[PDB]
Amino acid sequence: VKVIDVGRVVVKVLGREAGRKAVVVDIVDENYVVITGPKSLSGVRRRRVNINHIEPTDKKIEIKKGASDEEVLKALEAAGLVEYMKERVK
Amino acid sequence: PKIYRVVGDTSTGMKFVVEVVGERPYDALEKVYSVLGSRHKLKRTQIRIREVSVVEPSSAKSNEAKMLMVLEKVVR
Amino acid sequence: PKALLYVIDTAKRDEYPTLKNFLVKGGYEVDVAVGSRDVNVNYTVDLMTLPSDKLPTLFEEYDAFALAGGFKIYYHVLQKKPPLKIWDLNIDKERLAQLVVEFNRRRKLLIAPMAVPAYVAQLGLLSGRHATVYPVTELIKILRDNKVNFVNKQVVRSENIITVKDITTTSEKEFLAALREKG
Amino acid sequence: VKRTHGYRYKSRKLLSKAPRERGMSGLSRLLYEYKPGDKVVIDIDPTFISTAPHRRYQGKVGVVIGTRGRAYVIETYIGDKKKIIITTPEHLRPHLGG
Amino acid sequence: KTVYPRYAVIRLRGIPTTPGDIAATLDLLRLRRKFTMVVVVGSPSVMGMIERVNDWVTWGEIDADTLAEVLRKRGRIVGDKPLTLEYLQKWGWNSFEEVALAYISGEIETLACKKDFKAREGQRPPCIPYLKPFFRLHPPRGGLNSVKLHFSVGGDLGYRGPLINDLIKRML
Amino acid sequence: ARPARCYRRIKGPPYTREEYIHGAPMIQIPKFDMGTTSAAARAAFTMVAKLVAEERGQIRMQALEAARQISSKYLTKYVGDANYYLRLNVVPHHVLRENRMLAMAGADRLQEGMRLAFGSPAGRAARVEPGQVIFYVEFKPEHLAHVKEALRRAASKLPIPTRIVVEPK
RNA sequence: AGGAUGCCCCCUCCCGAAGGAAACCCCGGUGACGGGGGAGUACGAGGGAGGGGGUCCAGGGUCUGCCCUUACGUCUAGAAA
RNA sequence: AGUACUGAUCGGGGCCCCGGUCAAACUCCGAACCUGCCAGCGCCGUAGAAGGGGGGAGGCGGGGGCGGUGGGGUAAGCCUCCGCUCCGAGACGGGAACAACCGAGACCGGGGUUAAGGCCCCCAAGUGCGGGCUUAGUGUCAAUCUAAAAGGGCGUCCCCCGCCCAAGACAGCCGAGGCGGGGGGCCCCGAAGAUGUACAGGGACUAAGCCCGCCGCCGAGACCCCGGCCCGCGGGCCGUUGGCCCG
Ligand SMILES: [Mg+2]
Ligand SMILES: [Mg+2]
Ligand SMILES: [Mg+2]
Ligand SMILES: [Mg+2]
Ligand SMILES: [Mg+2]
Ligand SMILES: [Mg+2]
Ligand SMILES: [Mg+2]
Ligand SMILES: [Mg+2]
Ligand SMILES: [Mg+2]
Ligand SMILES: [Mg+2]
Ligand SMILES: [Mg+2]
Ligand SMILES: [Mg+2]
Ligand SMILES: [Mg+2]
Ligand SMILES: [Mg+2]
Ligand SMILES: [Mg+2]
Ligand SMILES: [Mg+2]
Ligand SMILES: [Mg+2]
Repeated sequence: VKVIDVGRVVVKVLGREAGRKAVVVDIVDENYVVITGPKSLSGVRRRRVNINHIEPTDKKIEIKKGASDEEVLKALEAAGLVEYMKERVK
Repeated sequence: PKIYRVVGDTSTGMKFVVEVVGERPYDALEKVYSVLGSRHKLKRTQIRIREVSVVEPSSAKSNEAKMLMVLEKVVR
Repeated sequence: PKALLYVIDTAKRDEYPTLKNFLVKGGYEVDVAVGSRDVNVNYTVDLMTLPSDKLPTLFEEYDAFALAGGFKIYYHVLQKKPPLKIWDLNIDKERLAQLVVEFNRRRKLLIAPMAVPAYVAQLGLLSGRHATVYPVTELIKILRDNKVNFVNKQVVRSENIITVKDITTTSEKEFLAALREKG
Repeated sequence: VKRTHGYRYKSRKLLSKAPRERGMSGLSRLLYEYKPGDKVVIDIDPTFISTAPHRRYQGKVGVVIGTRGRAYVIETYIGDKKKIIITTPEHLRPHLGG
Repeated sequence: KTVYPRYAVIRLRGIPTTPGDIAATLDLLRLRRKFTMVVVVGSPSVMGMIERVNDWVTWGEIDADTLAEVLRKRGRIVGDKPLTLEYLQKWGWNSFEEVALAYISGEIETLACKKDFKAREGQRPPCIPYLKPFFRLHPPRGGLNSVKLHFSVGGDLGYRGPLINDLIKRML
Repeated sequence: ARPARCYRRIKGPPYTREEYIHGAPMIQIPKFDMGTTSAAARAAFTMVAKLVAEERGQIRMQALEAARQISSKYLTKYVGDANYYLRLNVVPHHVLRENRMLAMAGADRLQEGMRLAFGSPAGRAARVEPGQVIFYVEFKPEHLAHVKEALRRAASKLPIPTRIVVEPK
């Protein structure tokens, strides 16, 4: 089963930003979540996304619900995932 | 994410006040159109939205909306 | 510089993404505003719920004001019934007029595409000036009735007001030449 | 059963009058003087039915060709065929429309 | 005096099985083939005709730049020959854009000269002499939504407004 | 009598001018207003229930009579004739016809089949429209359950779907 | 009795109607995808020029694969009947 | 529409008044709409409008769709009228097949783009996108075409109203929601046939079903383009019972 949780690093599999990495920062409902690249980092804008269009990775950072990009970027440093985000899958 | 209180009525004489969780009023209205269209066979022209307003989670009536607000994870 | 891009309507499919692209290539940083529940694009400024005391903060913070006025503005200027109900102008008209006039007063940059120039003309902000408009019979007449000199160029700049015929038929070079012009 | 064709064969509605028009009609239609070239409208008066033209000519516009004693000779058309209607002025009205 | 708006009308549905009263009106509007297009002045007598054929055509306000492109690509003169810039200049029109603007703005009340029009000497005619009074368009690239439903409920028929220019560009 | 489906739909013009109809049948409904009909005593009643037609169609006279009997009997038994007013609101004006071979009904009726097909009178019906009130009841709010039951029984006798509307006077 | 100055392949070159992409960069959308650039480009019915290689080409008999396809004449509103 | 003339018809109140039910052979009112004349627009017309004369007919069995509750009839792929269109006398794409349903009008060859309709396989193009519903293989994108009613079901999803509970409500002290009514969506029962399988194209599908929306693509002889041919009309040249050229 697919599990999407706040802080999880995910990969987008649909849309122009396909193959890019992103961080889940909020939950809208059972079907949509909010992800942020951060944009300056991986090229993913801060938008809602349907769960069907993302796949979870094995990496997770710790943040609060609705975390800002700077808070996300800082948490990406305490985990050392900065170069993990710039890599494009497939 | 916010709870939107949507007040509306239909050409078929039905009235409704529902609470829908969404990012923006546009997303909440899309859920209202598709769900009412599904559950009552109502075309979008037959649905008249009269009022959309944010309601704080403390004062909402729907436990569905409250529970979505505090969700930390989803499963598919 | 920062530009505020008011997305009144999206019925013209490519108007907003094209206008934003040109402004970004023109060096601006674009903040998107929305004043109606029917617009589907992401935005950071909610002109529907923004209090009126916060307006003076808005004029100071932005150097340009662009209006993605699709067919909603077109049928409001003509005072005509649109073929679709979604093309009705469902925004706060008084706030919109207040925004345009105030930005114009502080001599900030105004980008008026398609039928927006006729809306600015009806506000009396282009009397005696050169402007272009979406060249249909009725819109050309409205410009002339408001003492505006119609010019048949794609992009026309009158000293702080840039008017374009149709952003979807405007090349990047033409738009950027007028952005970099002097006014 | 086939349609019968008496001279007045489907004229119940046409020859009926509302209560407010009962009785004699006014005499002003008698006093119009038509010259050749005038345009008239055939408006049948049911109180003088024996001199009225056929129902098919009600509402048609004709041109006055001349006079015959007290009747006016009117040139009109039924579809594409030229017809000559000879009738008295009580069944005529002036056509002001040209 | 009064300058009526200029409309573009495109015939979207075909000839066989068209009702008689609609077929007659389309013929008088010069839309005698499918995907034929005309530009008309929107006088009340003309608008009464468009209402009659509303379920067979689509129409809207045409803009001068779209008309300029239509003339350059699908404009034909007598003999079914292409309309060229040189032919315009011989008659005193400097460009496709100028004549299109003259017609849309109301400076001239007709785009193609009438059958009985007589060209003078030196004087620029108030139309384009011997231009065929109709355009034969290409089918729309990317298709339509539905030729059986009105544009107002998601089809393609009837009044389209300024979106007729988007459709024309796809049909050029 | 034929099955009522044979005369349910409105297929032609109303046929009611009895001065042009030979042998038009007599109406077989004895009363149309039941219970307490005097206007003074009806002022005590403060509720109104209506059996409303949902479709257009023709209701035969015997179905109206069957519906009138079952509802009025129920109200008489359970509510009491002094505590309600019931009115059959429509009158069977329309005359029904049938094309059958018969004796003692005219010489043309002796020709078989569709020759001389215009039928002889066969009954009466009421032509009703959607939303039209078929039965009308005035009652006291304490008897609401009984009045709804009486109208449910009336509806089971009628050839078209109906619905019960309860409103105050 | 027809062509063999042919036909076929390859390569190169020129022109080219209607029409017309892609990689990739940028803007939008949850998204299927849209738009600006790349680009009216690569290409495109066909029309021209040359070079290398081969041997028959056209036409015919018959069979196979794929696609299409309801004997004829007749009266009839209606024929595979 | 009205119930005022002519008639029909149910109640209340004192032959009158009030409320109600009706009318092909009733009408105070009264549309949409059709139609006459004039002016204009639009189109056709001097390459010949109107009008007139002459020769030859065929044909004088029609039919389909949709609309007039047309009128009749239990109904009919029924009988009999009125109007637009189509078949007859019309190719071609779609509809599983199928004169007349949808699309559309075919000189011949080639290129391109669309229409109806479709895009899991058969079969060209999506195992396309978001939301919701159904558990019955229900169902599987209009009609011809193979179906279904009154009625029953909180089966399940949803909307509204009334009342109780201010934690002393409902169910048998406990502690939080509870009881009733009206309606809507899908599905279940109602639902029974004769050569051969959940028939309505087959495989099969839990979506490849249904509802509210959306994106792209495929797809005719239609539309666009190129080449070839023929035709109507007009013009020209040639000693012509005819030939050739041009627009
Ligand atoms: Mg006769
Ligand atoms: Mg006499
Ligand atoms: Mg058709
Ligand atoms: Mg009938
Ligand atoms: Mg030889
Ligand atoms: Mg035979
Ligand atoms: Mg036979
Ligand atoms: Mg045969
Ligand atoms: Mg009535
Ligand atoms: Mg008539
Ligand atoms: Mg006959
Ligand atoms: Mg017929
Ligand atoms: Mg025959
Ligand atoms: Mg077929
Ligand atoms: Mg395939
Ligand atoms: Mg039935
Ligand atoms: Mg089944």
